[PDB]
Order: sequence, then structure tokens, then C-alpha cells
Amino acid sequence: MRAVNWNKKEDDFSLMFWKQNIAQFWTEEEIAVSSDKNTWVQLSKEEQIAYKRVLGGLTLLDTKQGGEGMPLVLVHLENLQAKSVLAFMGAMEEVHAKSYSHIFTTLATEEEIDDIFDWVDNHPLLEKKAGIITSYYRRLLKPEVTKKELYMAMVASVFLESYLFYSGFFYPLYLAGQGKLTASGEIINLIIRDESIHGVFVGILAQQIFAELSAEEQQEVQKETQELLMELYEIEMAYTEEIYTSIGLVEDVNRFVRYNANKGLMNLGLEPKFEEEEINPIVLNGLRTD
Amino acid sequence: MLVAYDSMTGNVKRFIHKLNMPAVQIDEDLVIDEDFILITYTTGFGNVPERVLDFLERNNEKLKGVSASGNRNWGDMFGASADKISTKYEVPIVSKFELSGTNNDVEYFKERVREIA
Ligand SMILES: Cc1cc2nc3c(=O)[nH]c(=O)nc-3n(C[C@H](O)[C@H](O)[C@H](O)COP(=O)(O)O)c2cc1C
Ligand SMILES: [Cl-]
Ligand SMILES: [Fe+2]
Ligand SMILES: [Fe+2]
Repeated sequence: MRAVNWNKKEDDFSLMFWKQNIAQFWTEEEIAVSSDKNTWVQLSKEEQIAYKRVLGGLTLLDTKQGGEGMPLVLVHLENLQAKSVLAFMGAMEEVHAKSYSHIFTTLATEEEIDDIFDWVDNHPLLEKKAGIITSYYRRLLKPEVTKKELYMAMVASVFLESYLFYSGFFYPLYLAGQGKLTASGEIINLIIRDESIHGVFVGILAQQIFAELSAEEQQEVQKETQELLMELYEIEMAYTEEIYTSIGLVEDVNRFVRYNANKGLMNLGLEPKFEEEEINPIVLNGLRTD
Repeated sequence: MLVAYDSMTGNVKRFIHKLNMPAVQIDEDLVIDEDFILITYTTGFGNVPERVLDFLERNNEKLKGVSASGNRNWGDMFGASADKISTKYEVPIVSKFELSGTNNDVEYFKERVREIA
């Protein structure tokens, strides 16, 4: 049985991601939110509800990715250095989830927070969305898994990392880019650079597996990947309608979802599927805090 | 003009392929004798990849400008590798683009290279 030996590299990129996770972890433990109360009380009821709800959605996706997607992906990799990178990425999804709790606590009473968690738990569209992605992970709960199964879990995982989070990421960036709730925005910004490197690393792992599939196996997972992408898109358009119509931002969000979907595909080595458009400039300004 | 580049996960490589310009992946032995433009990617906290820093120690005399691939998710560190090389060798930032670039970025890059020559 093999022990991880860092003195003989198993690939060319694992060590850099190892280091990089640790350096981002470190920047995340410096300052936090409270100053936000001033702008939080200036938002309408509908805005505060959208925010709480998206953050609820983010926390659900972080929970599933730390508690399921990273562990089940890593438990089958034969490359022990990459497996260590993932264990650490997996833990970082838990740190992010805990950050969302911290933001919640500085913005709502324990009773409101609790209602938001009840809501996320019982919300059919989030169940469905989380349910589709995690069905790729659950398929790995067995002693031996095919390359195809494992490739599809990695595609699912990058669609989560680089694409599904962005329908909720939109709002805090959009507000912060207007100088509202910018301390919470700074936390999200940090979380977003973790998630971007997670989606790059898993997408490298994916492309290695894909290179070992037969031509027939490649055509099959390419089909499933395009299906999964658009099945998710269609769920996202519906989710976007539920959360944002009250505040008039539905087509802004939808366009940001396309923009990120195309980044996720590119993490996988794939061509973009949505028409290419500039990033929302107010969101860009939110990314440009500190 | 000649384009020297570095790519770790393929994005920069995919962009140079849309270019129709002669272009070469840098390595440690490489010397470039003509004017060239560098395309780099960007590594953590807006930095220049080590291979690029080495290649410029030996090849900056002919460097006429620099583009960066990055990801706007990095905020004010988006593409910052171009800023650091631009400052360090007093050459123009040709452009910054995300990932493998959009057709606008490609067209933009070419126009900037004429303009710069
Ligand atoms: C570990 C890591 C750190 C990164 N840091 C930055 C950054 O600081 N600024 C930036 O704009 N992009 C950053 N990126 C994004 C890459 O520069 C971008 O994906 C680039 O297209 C990759 O080029 P390549 O595929 O040719 O290697 C980073 C990516 C990784 C994996
Ligand atoms: Cl990226
Ligand atoms: Fe996360
Ligand atoms: Fe992640």
C-alpha cells in the first residue's frame, strides 16, 4: 500500500496547488463584517430577503462540496499528491460555509437565520439542483468506479465550483460594487478565488482522465457533459426567476450565469457554449474591493 | 510580429492559436533574437510565472510588450503579471484577457500589436 511521497512528483502541478490553497487559507483569517449594519439597514425588505436567500444557497453548495464531492472524488484517485490537494480543498469548502454563518450572524437574528435554513432545506429548486450534482458523487459510493463515472463526478464538481455558485455570488458582488455590504463582499471575494482555483484543479484532473477514455467513451461523456450543463442552466434560469424578479435583476443574473458557465467549460478544456459577453461592470467593481 | 508565450493549463495556448501569428512556447534554453511580444498567464496573487521571469532575465532586449491571461475573479490582481513585467522593463501592456480569450480579445490584441509597431 502506497504512502504519499512528495520527493517524487506524481504530476506537474499538485505541489503548486498545495501551496496555493494554504496561502489563500491564510489571507482568509484577517478581519471581518460588522460595519455592514449601516448599509444593511438601507436595503429594502425585498433586497434583504434576496441576499439571505442567496447566501443560504451558497452555504448549501459549500456544504455538499465539502461533505460529499471532495471526499468521494478523492477516495478513488490513485495520485496521492492530488488526493491531498483535494482533501485540503474539501476542508476549505467547510471554512467557506462557516464564513457564510458569520455573515448571517452579523445581519439577522438567530430566529431569522433559522428560518432561512428551513427555507433552503425545503426548497424544491435547490433540492433539485443540489440533487443533480450530488447524484454524480453518490455514484462513487462503491469499491471500484469506472473512469467514466469518475470523469463525470469531476465535471459535476467543476460545474459546481466555477458555475453553479455564481447565481448566488452575483448579489453580494453587485451590492458591494455599489459600496453596499462591502465587508461581507470582501469575504465572498476571498471565497471566489478559492473556488476559481478549485475549479481549475479539478478540471485538470478531469482532462487527464478524459485522455485515457476510449474514443467511444469520450463521445459518451462529451454528450453527458453537454446535457448536464444545459440541464443545470435550465434549473438556474428558474432559480434566478424565483430570487431576483422581486428586485428586477433577473436578466443581469442570467447573463452572469452564462459568463461563468463558459469559464467552467474552459476549466474542463471545452469550448464555450454561450454567447460571449463582457462581465457586468457593477459586479466587476464588487470584485475589485481591497 | 513574433509572440513568445507561456501556458500552464492550455488557455494561453488556445489564445495564440486563434492569432494566426508566429508564436513559440518559451522554455529555459530559448533565446529570441527578434522583436517579440510576450503573452503570459498569471499565478497566485497577481504574480508572473517563474519560467517567465527566467526567460525575461535573458531575453528582454527585444521585448516590445506584454499581454496577460487571467481571470477577473481575481479583482485588482486580474492579469497583474502584465503590470509587473510592464513596469519592470518599461514596455506597454498590450492587453489583458480572461482564460482563452473572446474574439474581441483576439481582435483587440492584433490591433494593439500594429499600433505598437
Ligand atoms: C493557482 C492560481 C493562481 C491564479 N492567480 C491569478 C491571479 O492572481 N490573477 C489572475 O488574473 N488570474 C489568476 N489565475 C487564473 C489564470 O491566470 C488563468 O486561468 C490563465 O488563463 C491560465 O493560463 P494557462 O491556462 O495558459 O496556464 C490563477 C490561476 C491559478 C490556477
Ligand atoms: Cl481561471
Ligand atoms: Fe467553497
Ligand atoms: Fe470549491
